[PDB]
Amino acid sequence: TTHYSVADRWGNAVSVTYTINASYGSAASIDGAGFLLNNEMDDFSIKPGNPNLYGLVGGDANAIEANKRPLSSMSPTIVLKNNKVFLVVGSPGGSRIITTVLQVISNVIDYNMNISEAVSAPRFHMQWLPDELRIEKFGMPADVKDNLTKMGYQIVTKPVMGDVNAIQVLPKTKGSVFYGSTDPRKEF
Amino acid sequence: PIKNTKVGLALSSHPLASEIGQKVLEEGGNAIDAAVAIGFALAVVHPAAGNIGGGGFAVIHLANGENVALDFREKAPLKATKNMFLDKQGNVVPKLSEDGYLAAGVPGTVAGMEAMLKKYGTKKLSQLIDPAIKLAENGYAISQRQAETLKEARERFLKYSSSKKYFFKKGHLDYQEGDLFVQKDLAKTLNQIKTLGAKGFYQGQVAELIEKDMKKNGGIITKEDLASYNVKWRKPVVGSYRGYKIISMSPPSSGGTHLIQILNVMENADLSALGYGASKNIHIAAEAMRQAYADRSVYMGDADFVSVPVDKLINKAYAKKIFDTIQPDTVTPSSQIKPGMG
Repeated sequence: TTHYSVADRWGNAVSVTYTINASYGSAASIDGAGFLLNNEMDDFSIKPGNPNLYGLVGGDANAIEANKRPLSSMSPTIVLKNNKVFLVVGSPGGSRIITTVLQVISNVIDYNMNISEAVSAPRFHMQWLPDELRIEKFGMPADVKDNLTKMGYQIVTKPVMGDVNAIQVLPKTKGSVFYGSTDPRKEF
Repeated sequence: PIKNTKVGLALSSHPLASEIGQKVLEEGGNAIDAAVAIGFALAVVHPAAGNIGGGGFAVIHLANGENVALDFREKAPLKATKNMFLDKQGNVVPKLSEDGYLAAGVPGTVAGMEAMLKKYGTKKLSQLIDPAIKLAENGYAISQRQAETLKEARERFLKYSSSKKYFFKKGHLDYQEGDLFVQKDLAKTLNQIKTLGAKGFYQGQVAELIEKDMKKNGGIITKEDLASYNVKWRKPVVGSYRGYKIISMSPPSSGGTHLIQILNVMENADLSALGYGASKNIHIAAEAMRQAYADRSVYMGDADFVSVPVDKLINKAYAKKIFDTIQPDTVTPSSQIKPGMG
Protein backbone atom coordinates (compact mmCIF):
# COMPACT_ATOMS: atom_id res chain seq x y z
CA THR A 1 0.00 0.00 0.00
CA THR A 2 0.97 3.62 -0.48
CA HIS A 3 -0.62 6.92 0.45
CA TYR A 4 -0.33 10.30 -1.21
CA SER A 5 -1.69 13.73 -0.29
CA VAL A 6 -2.31 16.83 -2.45
CA ALA A 7 -3.54 20.31 -1.70
CA ASP A 8 -3.73 23.25 -4.08
CA ARG A 9 -3.98 27.04 -3.97
CA TRP A 10 -7.71 27.08 -4.60
CA GLY A 11 -8.53 25.06 -1.47
CA ASN A 12 -8.98 21.58 -2.95
CA ALA A 13 -7.46 18.66 -1.01
CA VAL A 14 -7.12 15.09 -2.22
CA SER A 15 -6.06 12.19 0.01
CA VAL A 16 -5.50 8.87 -1.84
CA THR A 17 -4.53 5.50 -0.43
CA TYR A 18 -4.26 2.74 -3.03
CA THR A 19 -2.69 -0.67 -3.23
CA ILE A 20 -2.29 -4.14 -4.65
CA ASN A 21 -2.39 -5.25 -0.98
CA ALA A 22 0.84 -7.13 -0.10
CA SER A 23 4.25 -5.93 -1.29
CA TYR A 24 3.99 -6.63 -5.07
CA GLY A 25 0.36 -7.81 -4.77
CA SER A 26 -0.28 -11.41 -5.81
CA ALA A 27 3.24 -11.47 -7.37
CA ALA A 28 1.60 -12.53 -10.69
CA SER A 29 1.51 -10.08 -13.66
CA ILE A 30 -0.77 -9.95 -16.66
CA ASP A 31 1.24 -11.38 -19.61
CA GLY A 32 1.46 -8.79 -22.39
CA ALA A 33 0.21 -5.96 -20.19
CA GLY A 34 3.17 -5.51 -17.79
CA PHE A 35 1.31 -4.93 -14.49
CA LEU A 36 1.05 -6.81 -11.18
CA LEU A 37 -2.26 -8.22 -9.98
CA ASN A 38 -3.48 -7.30 -6.49
CA ASN A 39 -4.04 -9.98 -3.83
CA GLU A 40 -6.94 -7.99 -2.38
CA MET A 41 -9.04 -11.11 -1.99
CA ASP A 42 -7.09 -11.79 1.22
CA ASP A 43 -8.83 -8.72 2.72
CA PHE A 44 -12.05 -10.74 2.85
CA SER A 45 -12.59 -13.23 5.66
CA ILE A 46 -11.92 -16.49 3.77
CA LYS A 47 -13.07 -18.69 6.67
CA PRO A 48 -14.67 -17.41 9.90
CA GLY A 49 -12.03 -16.72 12.58
CA ASN A 50 -9.14 -17.20 10.15
CA PRO A 51 -6.55 -14.37 10.51
CA ASN A 52 -5.39 -12.79 7.26
CA LEU A 53 -2.05 -11.20 6.33
CA TYR A 54 -2.60 -8.52 9.01
CA GLY A 55 -4.00 -10.79 11.72
CA LEU A 56 -7.49 -9.47 10.98
CA VAL A 57 -10.49 -11.73 11.51
CA GLY A 58 -14.10 -11.81 10.33
CA GLY A 59 -17.39 -13.72 9.86
CA ASP A 60 -20.47 -12.93 7.81
CA ALA A 61 -20.02 -9.18 7.31
CA ASN A 62 -16.71 -9.55 5.45
CA ALA A 63 -17.43 -12.92 3.74
CA ILE A 64 -16.75 -13.31 0.02
CA GLU A 65 -19.57 -12.78 -2.42
CA ALA A 66 -19.66 -12.12 -6.16
CA ASN A 67 -19.04 -8.42 -6.90
CA LYS A 68 -18.53 -7.57 -3.21
CA ARG A 69 -15.65 -5.25 -2.25
CA PRO A 70 -13.31 -6.70 0.36
CA LEU A 71 -13.13 -4.86 3.68
CA SER A 72 -10.22 -2.36 3.92
CA SER A 73 -8.46 -0.51 6.73
CA MET A 74 -7.29 2.31 4.43
CA SER A 75 -7.89 5.71 5.98
CA PRO A 76 -7.20 8.62 3.62
CA THR A 77 -8.33 11.50 5.79
CA ILE A 78 -8.82 15.26 5.59
CA VAL A 79 -9.06 17.31 8.77
CA LEU A 80 -10.81 20.73 8.57
CA LYS A 81 -10.56 23.75 10.88
CA ASN A 82 -13.33 26.38 10.57
CA ASN A 83 -14.19 24.64 7.27
CA LYS A 84 -10.72 25.24 5.76
CA VAL A 85 -8.17 22.49 4.94
CA PHE A 86 -5.96 21.82 8.00
CA LEU A 87 -4.47 18.30 7.53
CA VAL A 88 -4.34 15.89 4.59
CA VAL A 89 -3.12 12.56 5.95
CA GLY A 90 -2.99 8.80 5.40
CA SER A 91 -0.70 5.80 5.51
CA PRO A 92 -0.20 2.27 4.33
CA GLY A 93 0.14 -0.64 6.77
CA GLY A 94 -2.97 -2.87 6.64
CA SER A 95 -4.47 -3.11 10.10
CA ARG A 96 -1.90 -0.56 11.39
CA ILE A 97 -3.27 2.19 9.12
CA ILE A 98 -6.11 3.20 11.42
CA THR A 99 -3.83 3.60 14.46
CA THR A 100 -0.99 5.30 12.50
CA VAL A 101 -3.36 7.91 11.11
CA LEU A 102 -5.04 8.62 14.41
CA GLN A 103 -1.69 9.06 16.21
CA VAL A 104 -0.54 11.62 13.62
CA ILE A 105 -3.79 13.56 14.01
CA SER A 106 -3.67 13.36 17.82
CA ASN A 107 -0.02 14.48 17.83
CA VAL A 108 -1.01 17.66 15.99
CA ILE A 109 -4.28 18.29 17.83
CA ASP A 110 -3.57 17.10 21.37
CA TYR A 111 0.17 17.75 21.57
CA ASN A 112 0.61 20.70 19.21
CA MET A 113 3.27 18.99 17.14
CA ASN A 114 3.98 20.42 13.73
CA ILE A 115 3.38 17.96 10.92
CA SER A 116 7.01 16.89 10.70
CA GLU A 117 7.10 16.18 14.45
CA ALA A 118 3.66 14.48 14.30
CA VAL A 119 4.82 12.07 11.61
CA SER A 120 8.27 11.27 13.04
CA ALA A 121 7.01 10.57 16.58
CA PRO A 122 7.12 6.87 17.62
CA ARG A 123 3.89 4.91 17.10
CA PHE A 124 2.14 2.19 19.12
CA HIS A 125 -0.59 -0.19 18.02
CA MET A 126 -3.33 -2.29 19.61
CA GLN A 127 -5.62 -4.39 17.34
CA TRP A 128 -7.34 -6.55 20.00
CA LEU A 129 -6.14 -9.80 18.36
CA PRO A 130 -3.34 -10.48 18.90
CA ASP A 131 -3.66 -9.10 22.45
CA GLU A 132 -0.39 -7.16 22.44
CA LEU A 133 0.78 -3.60 22.54
CA ARG A 134 3.04 -3.20 19.52
CA ILE A 135 5.74 -0.52 19.70
CA GLU A 136 8.74 0.68 17.65
CA LYS A 137 12.47 0.49 18.36
CA PHE A 138 13.53 3.41 20.60
CA GLY A 139 9.93 4.50 20.82
CA MET A 140 9.10 3.92 24.46
CA PRO A 141 11.50 4.29 27.38
CA ALA A 142 11.73 1.77 30.23
CA ASP A 143 9.61 3.85 32.68
CA VAL A 144 6.65 3.95 30.30
CA LYS A 145 7.00 0.26 29.28
CA ASP A 146 7.15 -0.75 32.95
CA ASN A 147 4.02 1.19 33.79
CA LEU A 148 2.13 -0.23 30.83
CA THR A 149 3.26 -3.81 31.62
CA LYS A 150 1.96 -3.32 35.16
CA MET A 151 -1.50 -2.47 33.80
CA GLY A 152 -1.32 -5.81 32.00
CA TYR A 153 -0.15 -5.02 28.47
CA GLN A 154 2.11 -7.48 26.69
CA ILE A 155 4.55 -5.13 24.95
CA VAL A 156 6.32 -6.25 21.74
CA THR A 157 8.82 -4.34 19.64
CA LYS A 158 8.23 -4.88 15.91
CA PRO A 159 9.20 -3.24 12.57
CA VAL A 160 8.30 0.39 12.12
CA MET A 161 4.72 1.06 11.16
CA GLY A 162 3.53 3.16 8.23
CA ASP A 163 4.70 5.68 5.69
CA VAL A 164 2.76 8.84 6.26
CA ASN A 165 2.71 11.54 3.60
CA ALA A 166 0.92 14.50 5.14
CA ILE A 167 0.23 18.14 4.50
CA GLN A 168 -0.61 20.78 7.03
CA VAL A 169 -2.23 24.05 5.85
CA LEU A 170 -2.03 27.21 7.89
CA PRO A 171 -3.63 30.59 7.09
CA LYS A 172 -1.35 33.58 6.52
CA THR A 173 -2.35 37.27 6.13
CA LYS A 174 -2.42 36.75 2.36
CA GLY A 175 -3.28 33.16 1.38
CA SER A 176 -1.99 30.00 3.05
CA VAL A 177 1.27 28.24 3.81
CA PHE A 178 1.51 24.49 3.01
CA TYR A 179 3.82 22.32 5.15
CA GLY A 180 4.66 18.78 4.29
CA SER A 181 6.16 15.71 5.76
CA THR A 182 7.24 12.49 4.24
CA ASP A 183 7.93 9.64 6.70
CA PRO A 184 11.48 8.63 7.67
CA ARG A 185 10.17 5.02 7.95
CA LYS A 186 9.36 3.83 4.34
CA GLU A 187 7.60 0.56 5.38
CA PHE A 188 6.84 -0.49 1.76
CA PRO B 1 8.88 20.45 7.05
CA ILE B 2 8.63 20.71 3.23
CA LYS B 3 7.13 24.16 2.43
CA ASN B 4 5.03 25.86 -0.28
CA THR B 5 3.36 29.27 -0.27
CA LYS B 6 2.12 29.48 -3.88
CA VAL B 7 0.67 26.37 -5.57
CA GLY B 8 0.44 23.88 -2.67
CA LEU B 9 2.03 20.42 -2.23
CA ALA B 10 1.78 16.95 -3.84
CA LEU B 11 3.49 14.40 -1.59
CA SER B 12 4.08 10.68 -2.17
CA SER B 13 6.48 7.90 -1.15
CA HIS B 14 8.51 8.27 -4.39
CA PRO B 15 10.39 11.48 -5.27
CA LEU B 16 9.88 11.01 -9.04
CA ALA B 17 6.11 10.70 -8.53
CA SER B 18 6.00 13.65 -6.09
CA GLU B 19 7.99 15.76 -8.55
CA ILE B 20 5.49 14.85 -11.25
CA GLY B 21 2.53 15.86 -9.04
CA GLN B 22 4.28 19.05 -7.97
CA LYS B 23 4.92 20.04 -11.63
CA VAL B 24 1.18 19.63 -12.36
CA LEU B 25 0.50 22.13 -9.55
CA GLU B 26 3.22 24.50 -10.82
CA GLU B 27 1.73 24.32 -14.31
CA GLY B 28 -1.77 25.34 -13.13
CA GLY B 29 -3.42 21.96 -12.51
CA ASN B 30 -5.62 21.45 -9.45
CA ALA B 31 -5.22 18.93 -6.62
CA ILE B 32 -7.20 16.25 -8.53
CA ASP B 33 -5.08 16.76 -11.67
CA ALA B 34 -1.88 16.27 -9.64
CA ALA B 35 -3.35 13.23 -7.84
CA VAL B 36 -4.19 11.50 -11.17
CA ALA B 37 -0.65 12.13 -12.45
CA ILE B 38 0.76 10.72 -9.19
CA GLY B 39 -1.48 7.63 -9.30
CA PHE B 40 -0.14 6.67 -12.73
CA ALA B 41 3.45 7.67 -11.89
CA LEU B 42 3.51 5.42 -8.82
CA ALA B 43 2.21 2.50 -10.96
CA VAL B 44 5.55 2.69 -12.77
CA VAL B 45 8.04 3.82 -10.12
CA HIS B 46 6.67 2.05 -7.02
CA PRO B 47 5.36 -1.31 -8.29
CA ALA B 48 5.40 -2.86 -4.79
CA ALA B 49 2.40 -0.62 -3.98
CA GLY B 50 1.63 1.90 -6.74
CA ASN B 51 -0.37 0.17 -9.41
CA ILE B 52 -2.88 -0.13 -12.13
CA GLY B 53 -3.68 -3.75 -11.09
CA GLY B 54 -5.20 -2.87 -7.71
CA GLY B 55 -7.53 -0.29 -6.22
CA GLY B 56 -8.13 2.18 -3.43
CA PHE B 57 -9.95 5.23 -2.11
CA ALA B 58 -9.83 8.97 -2.51
CA VAL B 59 -11.20 11.43 0.05
CA ILE B 60 -11.65 14.86 -1.50
CA HIS B 61 -12.43 18.28 -0.04
CA LEU B 62 -13.47 20.64 -2.81
CA ALA B 63 -12.85 24.37 -3.01
CA ASN B 64 -16.60 24.96 -2.67
CA GLY B 65 -16.85 23.24 0.71
CA GLU B 66 -18.17 19.85 -0.45
CA ASN B 67 -16.60 16.64 0.92
CA VAL B 68 -16.71 13.46 -1.19
CA ALA B 69 -15.27 9.95 -1.21
CA LEU B 70 -14.38 7.83 -4.20
CA ASP B 71 -14.53 4.07 -3.83
CA PHE B 72 -12.35 2.45 -6.48
CA ARG B 73 -11.84 -0.69 -4.41
CA GLU B 74 -11.50 -4.01 -6.25
CA LYS B 75 -14.58 -6.25 -6.60
CA ALA B 76 -14.79 -9.98 -6.08
CA PRO B 77 -15.14 -11.51 -9.61
CA LEU B 78 -18.58 -12.70 -10.84
CA LYS B 79 -17.38 -16.29 -10.33
CA ALA B 80 -16.17 -15.63 -6.75
CA THR B 81 -17.78 -17.75 -4.01
CA LYS B 82 -17.82 -17.77 -0.19
CA ASN B 83 -15.59 -20.88 0.18
CA MET B 84 -13.42 -20.39 -2.93
CA PHE B 85 -10.18 -20.51 -0.89
CA LEU B 86 -11.03 -23.66 1.08
CA ASP B 87 -10.33 -27.34 0.32
CA LYS B 88 -12.61 -30.42 0.39
CA GLN B 89 -12.49 -30.54 4.21
CA GLY B 90 -13.35 -26.83 4.60
CA ASN B 91 -9.76 -25.91 5.39
CA VAL B 92 -7.82 -22.92 4.05
CA VAL B 93 -5.67 -23.70 1.00
CA PRO B 94 -2.26 -22.28 1.94
CA LYS B 95 -1.40 -19.14 -0.14
CA LEU B 96 -4.45 -19.46 -2.46
CA SER B 97 -5.70 -16.06 -1.24
CA GLU B 98 -2.20 -14.50 -1.41
CA ASP B 99 -0.08 -15.77 -4.32
CA GLY B 100 -1.22 -15.87 -7.96
CA TYR B 101 -4.20 -15.23 -10.16
CA LEU B 102 -7.07 -16.37 -7.94
CA ALA B 103 -6.01 -13.91 -5.20
CA ALA B 104 -7.00 -10.94 -7.41
CA GLY B 105 -10.12 -8.79 -7.31
CA VAL B 106 -11.27 -6.87 -10.41
CA PRO B 107 -8.89 -3.84 -10.59
CA GLY B 108 -10.32 -0.42 -9.87
CA THR B 109 -7.38 1.98 -9.97
CA VAL B 110 -7.71 2.98 -13.65
CA ALA B 111 -11.48 3.58 -13.38
CA GLY B 112 -10.81 5.51 -10.15
CA MET B 113 -8.21 7.81 -11.75
CA GLU B 114 -10.45 8.55 -14.75
CA ALA B 115 -13.53 9.08 -12.49
CA MET B 116 -11.97 11.69 -10.30
CA LEU B 117 -10.36 13.39 -13.31
CA LYS B 118 -13.59 13.62 -15.28
CA LYS B 119 -15.66 14.92 -12.34
CA TYR B 120 -13.26 17.33 -10.63
CA GLY B 121 -10.03 17.72 -12.69
CA THR B 122 -9.14 20.33 -15.32
CA LYS B 123 -6.33 18.80 -17.40
CA LYS B 124 -6.57 16.01 -19.97
CA LEU B 125 -5.74 12.44 -18.93
CA SER B 126 -3.60 12.26 -22.05
CA GLN B 127 -1.28 14.88 -20.52
CA LEU B 128 -1.34 13.73 -16.89
CA ILE B 129 -0.31 10.19 -17.91
CA ASP B 130 2.58 11.20 -20.22
CA PRO B 131 5.11 11.43 -17.35
CA ALA B 132 4.26 7.85 -16.26
CA ILE B 133 4.56 6.63 -19.87
CA LYS B 134 7.96 8.29 -20.21
CA LEU B 135 9.20 6.51 -17.03
CA ALA B 136 7.93 3.12 -18.28
CA GLU B 137 9.39 3.50 -21.80
CA ASN B 138 12.68 5.14 -20.78
CA GLY B 139 13.20 3.63 -17.38
CA TYR B 140 14.23 4.71 -13.92
CA ALA B 141 16.87 3.76 -11.38
CA ILE B 142 16.10 0.99 -8.89
CA SER B 143 16.49 2.52 -5.39
CA GLN B 144 18.16 1.00 -2.33
CA ARG B 145 14.79 0.22 -0.70
CA GLN B 146 13.40 -1.20 -3.98
CA ALA B 147 16.38 -3.47 -4.35
CA GLU B 148 15.51 -4.80 -0.85
CA THR B 149 11.78 -5.25 -1.44
CA LEU B 150 12.36 -6.88 -4.88
CA LYS B 151 14.90 -9.25 -3.28
CA GLU B 152 12.31 -10.21 -0.66
CA ALA B 153 9.65 -10.88 -3.35
CA ARG B 154 11.98 -13.07 -5.44
CA GLU B 155 10.51 -16.48 -4.56
CA ARG B 156 7.01 -15.17 -5.15
CA PHE B 157 7.86 -13.72 -8.60
CA LEU B 158 9.51 -17.01 -9.55
CA LYS B 159 6.19 -18.87 -9.62
CA TYR B 160 4.81 -16.91 -12.59
CA SER B 161 6.28 -16.72 -16.09
CA SER B 162 4.77 -13.23 -16.65
CA SER B 163 6.38 -11.77 -13.49
CA LYS B 164 9.73 -13.46 -14.17
CA LYS B 165 9.69 -11.68 -17.55
CA TYR B 166 8.84 -8.23 -16.07
CA PHE B 167 10.59 -8.15 -12.65
CA PHE B 168 13.93 -9.90 -13.34
CA LYS B 169 16.84 -9.30 -15.66
CA LYS B 170 17.75 -12.05 -18.14
CA GLY B 171 18.21 -15.41 -16.37
CA HIS B 172 15.77 -14.40 -13.62
CA LEU B 173 18.38 -12.20 -11.85
CA ASP B 174 17.32 -9.66 -9.24
CA TYR B 175 17.48 -6.02 -10.20
CA GLN B 176 20.21 -4.35 -8.15
CA GLU B 177 20.38 -0.81 -6.76
CA GLY B 178 21.03 1.71 -9.57
CA ASP B 179 19.96 -0.60 -12.42
CA LEU B 180 17.78 0.94 -15.10
CA PHE B 181 14.34 -0.61 -14.93
CA VAL B 182 12.41 -0.41 -18.23
CA GLN B 183 8.83 -1.52 -18.59
CA LYS B 184 7.84 -1.67 -22.25
CA ASP B 185 4.65 -3.77 -21.92
CA LEU B 186 3.49 -1.52 -19.09
CA ALA B 187 4.03 1.46 -21.39
CA LYS B 188 1.89 -0.28 -24.04
CA THR B 189 -0.96 -0.52 -21.50
CA LEU B 190 -0.58 3.05 -20.28
CA ASN B 191 -0.57 4.16 -23.93
CA GLN B 192 -3.90 2.35 -24.46
CA ILE B 193 -5.22 4.32 -21.48
CA LYS B 194 -3.76 7.56 -22.82
CA THR B 195 -5.50 7.10 -26.16
CA LEU B 196 -8.73 5.43 -25.10
CA GLY B 197 -9.23 6.36 -21.43
CA ALA B 198 -10.26 3.68 -18.93
CA LYS B 199 -11.83 1.61 -21.73
CA GLY B 200 -8.17 1.20 -22.81
CA PHE B 201 -7.81 -0.99 -19.69
CA TYR B 202 -11.29 -2.48 -19.21
CA GLN B 203 -12.13 -3.28 -22.88
CA GLY B 204 -10.29 -4.15 -26.13
CA GLN B 205 -6.76 -5.57 -26.21
CA VAL B 206 -5.83 -5.23 -22.54
CA ALA B 207 -9.16 -6.79 -21.43
CA GLU B 208 -8.40 -9.68 -23.84
CA LEU B 209 -4.93 -10.08 -22.37
CA ILE B 210 -6.32 -10.09 -18.85
CA GLU B 211 -9.08 -12.57 -19.61
CA LYS B 212 -6.89 -15.06 -21.46
CA ASP B 213 -4.02 -14.94 -18.97
CA MET B 214 -6.49 -15.44 -16.11
CA LYS B 215 -7.94 -18.57 -17.80
CA LYS B 216 -4.48 -20.02 -18.51
CA ASN B 217 -3.46 -19.68 -14.90
CA GLY B 218 -6.47 -20.65 -12.79
CA GLY B 219 -7.82 -17.12 -12.27
CA ILE B 220 -11.46 -16.17 -12.79
CA ILE B 221 -11.47 -12.53 -13.99
CA THR B 222 -13.23 -12.21 -17.37
CA LYS B 223 -13.99 -9.48 -19.91
CA GLU B 224 -17.49 -9.40 -18.37
CA ASP B 225 -15.92 -8.58 -14.97
CA LEU B 226 -13.82 -5.78 -16.47
CA ALA B 227 -16.61 -4.23 -18.48
CA SER B 228 -18.78 -4.31 -15.35
CA TYR B 229 -16.24 -2.66 -13.03
CA ASN B 230 -17.81 0.40 -11.40
CA VAL B 231 -16.43 3.11 -9.10
CA LYS B 232 -18.78 4.50 -6.50
CA TRP B 233 -18.95 8.08 -5.34
CA ARG B 234 -19.83 7.69 -1.69
CA LYS B 235 -20.38 9.98 1.28
CA PRO B 236 -17.29 10.11 3.50
CA VAL B 237 -17.70 9.27 7.18
CA VAL B 238 -17.50 12.53 9.19
CA GLY B 239 -16.69 13.11 12.84
CA SER B 240 -15.29 15.84 15.10
CA TYR B 241 -12.35 15.97 17.50
CA ARG B 242 -11.85 18.96 19.80
CA GLY B 243 -13.25 21.51 17.32
CA TYR B 244 -11.81 19.87 14.20
CA LYS B 245 -13.87 18.11 11.49
CA ILE B 246 -12.64 14.65 10.51
CA ILE B 247 -13.42 13.52 6.96
CA SER B 248 -12.45 9.93 6.17
CA MET B 249 -13.29 6.82 4.11
CA SER B 250 -16.57 5.04 4.65
CA PRO B 251 -17.43 1.42 3.81
CA PRO B 252 -16.06 -0.62 2.12
CA SER B 253 -13.22 0.68 4.25
CA SER B 254 -13.42 0.31 8.00
CA GLY B 255 -10.67 2.90 8.42
CA GLY B 256 -12.60 6.16 8.67
CA THR B 257 -15.21 4.66 10.96
CA HIS B 258 -12.78 3.27 13.53
CA LEU B 259 -10.53 6.34 13.25
CA ILE B 260 -13.51 8.51 14.30
CA GLN B 261 -14.61 5.96 16.91
CA ILE B 262 -11.19 5.77 18.57
CA LEU B 263 -10.76 9.55 18.57
CA ASN B 264 -14.28 9.87 19.98
CA VAL B 265 -13.23 7.72 22.96
CA MET B 266 -9.97 9.65 23.40
CA GLU B 267 -11.90 12.99 23.33
CA ASN B 268 -13.20 12.17 26.82
CA ALA B 269 -9.75 12.68 28.30
CA ASP B 270 -7.59 15.82 28.35
CA LEU B 271 -4.59 14.14 26.68
CA SER B 272 -2.80 17.49 26.35
CA ALA B 273 -2.45 17.65 30.14
CA LEU B 274 0.09 14.78 30.35
CA GLY B 275 1.48 15.22 26.83
CA TYR B 276 2.95 12.95 24.15
CA GLY B 277 3.98 9.42 25.22
CA ALA B 278 2.49 9.37 28.74
CA SER B 279 1.44 5.85 29.75
CA LYS B 280 -1.97 7.13 30.94
CA ASN B 281 -2.59 8.60 27.51
CA ILE B 282 -1.30 5.53 25.67
CA HIS B 283 -3.62 3.36 27.82
CA ILE B 284 -6.76 5.40 26.90
CA ALA B 285 -5.92 5.18 23.18
CA ALA B 286 -5.02 1.50 23.35
CA GLU B 287 -8.22 0.56 25.14
CA ALA B 288 -10.24 2.48 22.56
CA MET B 289 -8.30 0.63 19.83
CA ARG B 290 -9.00 -2.68 21.50
CA GLN B 291 -12.80 -2.10 21.44
CA ALA B 292 -12.74 -0.67 17.87
CA TYR B 293 -10.92 -3.69 16.42
CA ALA B 294 -13.23 -6.13 18.22
CA ASP B 295 -16.11 -4.13 16.69
CA ARG B 296 -14.44 -4.28 13.27
CA SER B 297 -14.35 -8.10 13.31
CA VAL B 298 -18.16 -8.42 13.56
CA TYR B 299 -19.72 -5.29 12.09
CA MET B 300 -17.62 -4.25 9.11
CA GLY B 301 -17.88 -5.14 5.44
CA ASP B 302 -19.14 -3.78 2.13
CA ALA B 303 -22.35 -1.94 3.06
CA ASP B 304 -23.78 -2.64 -0.42
CA PHE B 305 -24.06 -6.28 0.74
CA VAL B 306 -24.33 -6.25 4.55
CA SER B 307 -25.73 -3.87 7.20
CA VAL B 308 -22.91 -1.82 8.69
CA PRO B 309 -23.85 0.26 11.73
CA VAL B 310 -21.52 3.19 10.87
CA ASP B 311 -23.70 5.77 12.65
CA LYS B 312 -23.78 3.73 15.85
CA LEU B 313 -19.99 3.14 15.80
CA ILE B 314 -19.25 6.87 15.33
CA ASN B 315 -21.88 7.96 17.87
CA LYS B 316 -20.21 9.98 20.64
CA ALA B 317 -22.53 8.38 23.22
CA TYR B 318 -21.21 4.92 22.29
CA ALA B 319 -17.66 6.28 22.63
CA LYS B 320 -18.48 7.69 26.09
CA LYS B 321 -19.70 4.22 27.14
CA ILE B 322 -16.36 2.75 26.00
CA PHE B 323 -14.41 5.47 27.78
CA ASP B 324 -16.29 4.82 31.07
CA THR B 325 -15.12 1.17 31.15
CA ILE B 326 -11.43 2.24 31.09
CA GLN B 327 -9.68 1.61 34.47
CA PRO B 328 -6.82 3.87 35.67
CA ASP B 329 -4.19 1.11 35.78
CA THR B 330 -5.48 -2.10 34.33
CA VAL B 331 -6.60 -3.31 30.91
CA THR B 332 -9.70 -5.15 29.71
CA PRO B 333 -8.08 -8.29 28.31
CA SER B 334 -9.15 -8.92 24.70
CA SER B 335 -10.85 -12.21 25.70
CA GLN B 336 -13.31 -10.17 27.80
CA ILE B 337 -14.15 -7.66 25.05
CA LYS B 338 -17.60 -7.92 23.59
CA PRO B 339 -18.08 -6.45 20.08
CA GLY B 340 -20.64 -3.66 20.39
CA MET B 341 -20.51 -3.97 24.21
CA GLY B 342 -24.12 -5.24 23.90
